[PDB]
Amino acid sequence: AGGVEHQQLLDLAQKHLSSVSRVYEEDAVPGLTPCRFTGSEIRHRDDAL
Amino acid sequence: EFGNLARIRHVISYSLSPFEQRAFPSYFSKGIPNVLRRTRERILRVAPPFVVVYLIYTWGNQEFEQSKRKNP
Repeated sequence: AGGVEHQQLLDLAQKHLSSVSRVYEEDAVPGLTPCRFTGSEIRHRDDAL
Repeated sequence: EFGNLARIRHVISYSLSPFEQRAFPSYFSKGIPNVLRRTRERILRVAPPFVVVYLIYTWGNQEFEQSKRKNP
């Protein structure tokens, strides 16, 4: 963001970060599963505060 | 009145929503042993006076019935 040009940034990005992996180690995709929201409470009682 | 009853430090409490949990979670399977345990803890303090006064009641009724009878 700011005083940059997209083509110069693309040329630098290619020439530097063209060797980032894209290939998996164990070929097992880490899924980003849904999370279960739980209605509950937590109460830490500290009267010295 | 709430807020000035006691001084409590380093205590954490965890709960659930009443809509998030079962009403009767393992009711019989955890309720029959616990009721049996409370019964085992309290029968030797509660029951024997009542057994003794049961015998007093039965003895008094039979002694009243025998005193009703005409002695030959």
